[PDB]
Amino acid sequence: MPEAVVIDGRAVAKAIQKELTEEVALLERRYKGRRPGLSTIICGKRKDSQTYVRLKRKAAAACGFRNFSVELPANVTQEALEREVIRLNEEEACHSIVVQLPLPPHIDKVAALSKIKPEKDADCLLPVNVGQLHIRERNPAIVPCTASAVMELLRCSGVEICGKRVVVLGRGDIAGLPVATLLANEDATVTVVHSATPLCDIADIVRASDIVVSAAGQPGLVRGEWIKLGAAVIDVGTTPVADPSKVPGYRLVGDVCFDVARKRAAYITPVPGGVGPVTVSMLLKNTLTMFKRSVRA
Amino acid sequence: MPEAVVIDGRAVAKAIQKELTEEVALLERRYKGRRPGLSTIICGKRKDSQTYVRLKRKAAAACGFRNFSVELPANVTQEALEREVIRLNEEEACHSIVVQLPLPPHIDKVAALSKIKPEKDADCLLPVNVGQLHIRERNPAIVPCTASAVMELLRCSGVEICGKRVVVLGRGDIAGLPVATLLANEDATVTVVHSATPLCDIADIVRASDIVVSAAGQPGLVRGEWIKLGAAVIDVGTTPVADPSKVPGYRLVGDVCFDVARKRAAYITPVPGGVGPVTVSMLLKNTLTMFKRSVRA
Ligand SMILES: NC(=O)c1ccc[n+]([C@@H]2O[C@H](COP(=O)([O-])OP(=O)(O)OC[C@H]3O[C@@H](n4cnc5c(N)ncnc54)[C@H](OP(=O)(O)O)[C@@H]3O)[C@@H](O)[C@H]2O)c1
Ligand SMILES: Nc1nc(N)c(NC(=O)Nc2ccc(C(=O)N[C@@H](CCC(=O)O)C(=O)O)cc2)c(=O)[nH]1
Ligand SMILES: Nc1nc(N)c(NC(=O)Nc2ccc(C(=O)N[C@@H](CCC(=O)O)C(=O)O)cc2)c(=O)[nH]1
Repeated sequence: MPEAVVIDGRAVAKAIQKELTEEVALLERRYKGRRPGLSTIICGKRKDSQTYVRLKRKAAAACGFRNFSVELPANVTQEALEREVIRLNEEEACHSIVVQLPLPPHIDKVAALSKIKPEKDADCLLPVNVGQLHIRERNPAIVPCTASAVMELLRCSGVEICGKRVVVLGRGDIAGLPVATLLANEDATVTVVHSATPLCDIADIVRASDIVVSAAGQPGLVRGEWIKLGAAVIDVGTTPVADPSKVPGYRLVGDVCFDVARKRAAYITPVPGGVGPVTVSMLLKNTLTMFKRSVRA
Repeated sequence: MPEAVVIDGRAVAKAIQKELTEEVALLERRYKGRRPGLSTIICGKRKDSQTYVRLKRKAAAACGFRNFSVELPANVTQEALEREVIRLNEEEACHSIVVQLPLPPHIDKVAALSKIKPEKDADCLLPVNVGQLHIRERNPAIVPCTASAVMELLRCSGVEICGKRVVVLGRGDIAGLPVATLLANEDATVTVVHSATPLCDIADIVRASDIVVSAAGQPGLVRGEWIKLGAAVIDVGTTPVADPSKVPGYRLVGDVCFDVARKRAAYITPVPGGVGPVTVSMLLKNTLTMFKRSVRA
């Protein structure tokens, strides 16, 4: 029987990173010695955050980037965190700064993020940068990495977006929020819903949607039987779920009931191995774009 | 024979303005003469635009503000427009700048608005200020005027928003776009319809909606029959429709088929007399907030 095409995010990331690597080796030869510099700051020891930072550094290193890795304690003072951001602002060879979220509760997140120099805001977390996405008459320099990865996976699918009904579940600053904007810019009719939105409404909305982007962080939220036949389903959820057989005691589970959804969708992405690897690749893309902009002098 | 409550925008707007007037009076004593300065720039002679700026200036004067009224010709060049904006950026006595839309078609709207100094952006049109709107944990200073007026009227009516089904028709930068953002921050289920949405889908979406906010500028777009029994209906449409009995040769007509919708809805706004007057009030509120920020220096 027909079933959804499972889009392989690892292969998509691989191809992107192959092209980035060759681009860097060319640029270095053109700009005697220069190369993109990525900074990642992690506070505390959440195992999932540790994993994602390690993967970013590893990818960056593989593509010929330089890494500026910072690790701070759960304890970190507002001042110590901001001083570290500022240090990276003045480092010429650092073109991107990533502050891995979530931050510890006691930190003022907005304050701290606001210290990042706009030209180095690789996550597109700053108002001056996120406030650009809605301008369709201009193409924005930076787009948040997760949102960007979703759009890249839709591009890979090749599904039409204009005139289509889209549901985005969740409204996270680097995922749900920016992606709804980017989908509407492509002339989709976008509905936004939340994990705790009444289920009867979510079901009704998903049933009518040509494209599903789930970024609510709630495993099994999107029932397979709600999926409209031939829909494209992009699963951004990456929620830790207890599994004593795995290295950190949990597995990552997506928002979508994939086993049922794959029988109805035209396209679907798996978790792990879908949006996540491409999210890392988009950070490297933003960073190379920022590198090139700064080198135009 | 039972019917919607018709929300009285003029009365809301007057309540807000009596508050602003007191506030200005005390600040003028505190800061020995200083007062909020509002500049309104109009290009050309659209009768509706002329009316709206005249109402803004009149309300500003009544609340004790200083007006910087600028009139430019319909054939104003991009440079002369931007030069005027720049002049107002450098004027210490000016705290808010409004560039009345729509601009003449030869004018690049985005480039022109981009010259406004961020702290004087009265309409909250610039990326740095659009970019703060989602930040709930802070209370931003500047709020888009039409959008905040819509929220104000909903609040006045006691209407629930969190978890309700909301449809916004239109996505223009003055009305549709920010309205949708503000309603989404309330964790409403928000669908945005626009010109690429097929009409049949519009009808279905409106029928399922607890709150309808129409900012398309198309008279008669929202059929009364589509309105869910008990819904709240906010008409942001203000289209000039020919009527030679009226002073400018036109009357203002809303997006909503009001006479039919009034029999089904629980709350509705009239056009005129609804969102319009409150939009003006919210401009003055912004302007007073921007003044207060400015004089902390
Ligand atoms: N001109 C004035 O003096 C003035 C000033 C303020 C407010 N208003 C009123 O408030 C409204 C706000 O609009 P705006 O000034 O922010 O910009 P605008 O360009 O008038 O916005 C119109 C929006 O409605 C959409 N739309 C238009 N016709 C439609 C239809 N038949 N079906 C579905 N969607 C439709 C457009 O879609 P696309 O994005 O696909 O084009 C656009 O997003 C105006 O339409 C007007 O009635 C008027
Ligand atoms: N500042 C900032 N904070 C954030 N929290 C994010 N999210 C942010 O990095 N997410 C993310 C999610 C998944 C993966 C990933 O590659 N996951 C692998 C598997 C992970 C694993 O091995 O457990 C996969 O899904 O295939 C990488 C990054 C971000 O992009 N920027
Ligand atoms: N930059 C910019 N451009 C814009 N086009 C707007 N909109 C922008 O001023 N709208 C507006 C709409 C209605 C009224 C208003 O008071 N209308 C009266 C009718 C007045 C009359 O026609 O006599 C009413 O609805 O009751 C005032 C302002 C704006 O806020 N900023």
